[PDB]
Amino acid sequence: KVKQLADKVEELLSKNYHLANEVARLAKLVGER
Amino acid sequence: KVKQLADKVEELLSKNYHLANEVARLAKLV
Amino acid sequence: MKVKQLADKVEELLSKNYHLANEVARLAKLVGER
Amino acid sequence: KVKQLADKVEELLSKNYHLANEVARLAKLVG
Repeated sequence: KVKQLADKVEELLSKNYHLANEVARLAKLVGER
Repeated sequence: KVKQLADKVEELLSKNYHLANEVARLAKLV
Repeated sequence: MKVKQLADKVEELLSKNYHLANEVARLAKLVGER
Repeated sequence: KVKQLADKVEELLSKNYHLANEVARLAKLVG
C-alpha cells in the first residue's frame, strides 16, 4: 500500500538525516584540538 | 507507484545500515 | 632540536586531523541530506 | 621528553590514518 510505503520512506529519510548528523558530531569529537 | 516506493525503501535501508556502521566506527575512534 | 621537531609535528598532525574530521562531517551531511 | 612526544606523534598518526579512511568510506556513500 502506497500510504504505508510513503510513511516508511519519510521515516527513513528522517532517521538517515539524524544518523548522518551523528556521524558529523562524532567526527568533530575525534578531531577536537 | 508502489513498485517505486518499495525500491526507494530498499535504497534507504541500505543507506541507514551504512550510516549506522559509520557511527559505530567513529565512536570507537573517540 | 629533536623536542622542537616533534612538538612541531604534533601541531601539524593536530591541524591535519582537525581538518580531516571536518571533511568527514561535511561528507556525512551530504550523505544525509533530504 | 622525546619518548613522550614520539608516542603522541604515533597516536596522532593512527588517528590521521583512520580519519582519512573515513573520508574515503563516506565519499563512497555519496553515490
